[PDB]
Amino acid sequence: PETIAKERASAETYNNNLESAPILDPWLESQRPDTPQYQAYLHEMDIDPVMARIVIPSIHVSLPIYHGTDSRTLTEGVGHLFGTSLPVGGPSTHSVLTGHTGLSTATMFDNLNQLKKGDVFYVSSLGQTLKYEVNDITVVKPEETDSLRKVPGRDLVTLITCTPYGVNSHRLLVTGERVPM
Ligand SMILES: [Ca+2]
Ligand SMILES: [Ca+2]
Repeated sequence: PETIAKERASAETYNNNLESAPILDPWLESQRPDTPQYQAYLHEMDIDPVMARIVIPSIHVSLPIYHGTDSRTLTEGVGHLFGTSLPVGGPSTHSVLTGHTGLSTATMFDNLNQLKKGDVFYVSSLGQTLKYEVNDITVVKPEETDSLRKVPGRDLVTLITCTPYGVNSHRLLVTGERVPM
């Protein structure tokens, strides 16, 4: 501090050099990938072991966010989807945050299905709190991934979980859009 300013500018550079690609379901793969790009990614937002924090007050979710969506990570908190924008907000960014439903030994994102449009969440990281407002809710098949892609000149975050409870045949996608306070 403020070396947290360097970390943020690098994060924003990351988002801006981020190249559109296929984003696979978070639950397809259970292991950490092993690639040079993934290692490069591990270096972003790495001051603390927690990448960021999310609070969805109206469903009492207050959780840490970590790099990746391997099975160990999602047992520990909200996992961030490698391939999507880092959660530092800003333009032409779409950050995808992943959380279990049904783990039982931890609630995680069980109650994502109580959210509706106009509901609010906040993503804090690198000294800065981002307010998002929910403006799209949508159930979907695991392979149906198109809606996790960058939407240009928009600042979006999607919370994704499995649904329905105990069956996980689909995915629930709650998308919020950046709102200034
Ligand atoms: Ca760094
Ligand atoms: Ca995964």
